[PDB]
Amino acid sequence: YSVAGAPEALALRAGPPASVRAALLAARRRTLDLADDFRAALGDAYPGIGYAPELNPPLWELGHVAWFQEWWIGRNRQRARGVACEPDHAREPSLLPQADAWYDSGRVAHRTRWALPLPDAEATRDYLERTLAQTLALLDELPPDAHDDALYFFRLVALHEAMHAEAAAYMAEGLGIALRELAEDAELELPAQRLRMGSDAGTGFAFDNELLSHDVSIEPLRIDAQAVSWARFLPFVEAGGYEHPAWWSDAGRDWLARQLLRHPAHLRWQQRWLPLDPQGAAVHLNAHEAEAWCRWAGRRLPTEAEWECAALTLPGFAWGRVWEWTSSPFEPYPGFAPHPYRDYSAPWFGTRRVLRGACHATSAALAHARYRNFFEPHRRDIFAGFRSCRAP
Ligand SMILES: [Fe+3]
Repeated sequence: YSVAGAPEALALRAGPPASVRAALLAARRRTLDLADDFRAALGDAYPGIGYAPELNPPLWELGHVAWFQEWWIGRNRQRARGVACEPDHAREPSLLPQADAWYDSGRVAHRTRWALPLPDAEATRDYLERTLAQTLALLDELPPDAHDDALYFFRLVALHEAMHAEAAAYMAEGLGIALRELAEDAELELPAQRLRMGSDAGTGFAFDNELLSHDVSIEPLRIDAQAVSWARFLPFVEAGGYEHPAWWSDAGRDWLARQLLRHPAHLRWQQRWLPLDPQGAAVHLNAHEAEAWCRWAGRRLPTEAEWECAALTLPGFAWGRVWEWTSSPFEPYPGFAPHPYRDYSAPWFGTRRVLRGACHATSAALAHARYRNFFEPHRRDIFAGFRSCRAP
């Protein structure tokens, strides 16, 4: 197997305190640059945006990033236990008396996030600064040979902040807000093989949904070297694909029948409102649109196992442009146990479909071939496309 991601991704999961320190600083630089893009569009108006289920207010997101970090580092009396931390132990107070009432994504009702008496953008930035200074001071106590358990929460809060940065990017694109921050097609042979799927014990940090690592059989197939381009996608649309319900699943038909425009999201072709680049990865497609293109092409989505296997074994397999829908429902691997952030994976099994890879807005520190992204199969706001495969 190849390495599962860029050096930053390996360093954050497996590196020493100095690596996790550099990752926390890089995550915060990215968070504040995105906060600045939002400030340019919304001028620190709270809430700053209308309500939708796929959104949160930008100043709520910033306070939530600080709250999460503080919850799992400075207030956490069992950091050294890593995944054996008792999630509901008695914690020190927050810097902010109402932090738990405002920012705990497990406690605060979604619509309520538009109607909280939050601190202003300046005070929210002050809370971020104070919490990070506390986190880094505690990290600087760890020795260079610190165990995975000792580093566990520092790695977890860096990855969480990466996730919220990407969310800022896809929410910005949804709100039409501008931020500062394909090659030739080919088909690859994936031979019959055994994949050790997921994250092995002592490879460093693993998300709970990556465990247990377990051997799976991979059937021989032929797989796209890169995500499906607009050039490869649009011939399905021009062949009447969004008016032939027979290409679609039952869930897809129900989705399709409920659509005003019988063509992709953000395509008027133009996009966003600039002209459409056929060489760009098809993006803002849901699972139903990806599967219907597959049936039309006589191809299919990979399973996440086929995807992971290809990503780790085939040097011509190029990813990281768009998240890629798999055929795999988000379900536990054998031996799954929720980690101390209990609600990260476990509540979302069944109702979510797995996407693999990463998109242009994913942090280099998060983007990883074992990482399981999970969204309801209708979602289009995410930077999602797909690749296709078929029998050998
Ligand atoms: Fe969060």
